[PDB]
Amino acid sequence: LLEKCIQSFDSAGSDHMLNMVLAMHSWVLPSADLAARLLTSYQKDTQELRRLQICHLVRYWLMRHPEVMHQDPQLEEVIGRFWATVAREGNSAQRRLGDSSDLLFDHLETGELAQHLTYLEFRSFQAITPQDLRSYVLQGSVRGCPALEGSVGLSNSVSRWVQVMVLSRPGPLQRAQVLDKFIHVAQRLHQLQNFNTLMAVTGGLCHSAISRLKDSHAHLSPDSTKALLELTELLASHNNYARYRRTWAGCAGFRLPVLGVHLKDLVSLHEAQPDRLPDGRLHLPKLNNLYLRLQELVALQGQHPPCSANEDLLHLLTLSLDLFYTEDEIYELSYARE
Amino acid sequence: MTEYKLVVVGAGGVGKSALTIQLIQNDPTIEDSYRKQVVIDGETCLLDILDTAGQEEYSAMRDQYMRTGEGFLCVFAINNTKSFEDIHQYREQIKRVKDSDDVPMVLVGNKARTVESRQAQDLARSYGIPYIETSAKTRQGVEDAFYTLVREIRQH
Repeated sequence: LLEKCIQSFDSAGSDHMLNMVLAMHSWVLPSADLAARLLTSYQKDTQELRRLQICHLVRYWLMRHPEVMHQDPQLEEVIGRFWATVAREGNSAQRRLGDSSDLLFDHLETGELAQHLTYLEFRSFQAITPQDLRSYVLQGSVRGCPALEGSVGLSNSVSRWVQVMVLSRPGPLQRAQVLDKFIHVAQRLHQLQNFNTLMAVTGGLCHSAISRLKDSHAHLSPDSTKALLELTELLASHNNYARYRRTWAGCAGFRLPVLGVHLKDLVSLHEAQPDRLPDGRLHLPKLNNLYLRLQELVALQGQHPPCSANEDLLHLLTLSLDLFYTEDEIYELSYARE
Repeated sequence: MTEYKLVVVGAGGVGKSALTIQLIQNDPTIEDSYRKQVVIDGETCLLDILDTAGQEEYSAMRDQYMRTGEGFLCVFAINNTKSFEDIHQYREQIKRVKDSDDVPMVLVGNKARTVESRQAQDLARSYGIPYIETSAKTRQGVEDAFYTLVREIRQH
């Protein structure tokens, strides 16, 4: 099927399959072997035409995924041999070679905090590379892939900041006021359809070190408690987040900070169906589902936020998030307050 | 009937998603695919299983599935010593979120090998929880593990 799948055509410049193969082949079949397949299939009745088609495919796929050569000396070697071979023929007038080898902290308000947090979350999210997702699915750990590491650390720092911001207040009433404010922030994040930061803030509210403060939830407004319950119901684990998914489907326009559950889904689709069939050929529908699920995320990386923000104020908030507290000190403080 | 909330905890790359899938089907996006209606010890029951593939990194989601979760599969791979070393902090975090020394869970080895079953059983006995080993690919000693956790919940 390898020779059967590579047969994607370009009429001197012209598909969906082609895009899928070039983006998703690295999941199953290593790319160096694919490049060797192209070089070997190069040498073949009046078919300098298809040799040009091959050169155009190489140029296309190297230009679309320019990252296929940072971590892969083997692919670099084989494509260098490929361009040297075409340059060493001399025919076909392929200039593809010469064109190829070249103290108070938050005086803000609810909506403004939500919008600045959303702007940070979107800027850190937008830096995530699909090959980072590949490395997450295969390797099993984000590690060695900085963009999503920064995204997950962003969410963790948001939750930590929420917890320590609630616990930094003496008395259950002061903490309850902080809880009202964060519930309103979560409401505005739901209105803005930023569900990732919504998860971070809600879990900071629903964290065990915070949920145990009964006096504070006693002073918490009944409407606030109702909203918090509805939000926890929204981000709950039941039925692989079916409520979250119903909303996510029912959202539109700029709904698109997403949750790491997509990561989950990817991993699921990776192990549900096999990479390769026992025939020796690999079955594409798995890679098609994966490819469209990733292109969804890329398309989300494309759009623009509706709200704007102050870059320096973003810097101040980012500096507010980078504290150094562990679950140990957080629990020690929550215990010290009840 | 009775509904049991199961959570599959462990490091990535051990196959916990592959095992969880091998339990149910023979499309995870929908809510159906992580729910299995099966009959245990005479009576029917509903297994609401939750894999923790991408959710480990987020502390908030970690606490949500630990607070909602009723039973836990602390999974590791027999060919990875570090995967076996992480189970300790898994158990300690679960203890802090549940505030109890008697938490329903079951230790599972999965997939030569660098962990010997004697070590894992010594740890499982060290904190009074059953221990089973599986092969997600062929033998699928899976129903025994999940149903062991179900019985651990029922007998809490």
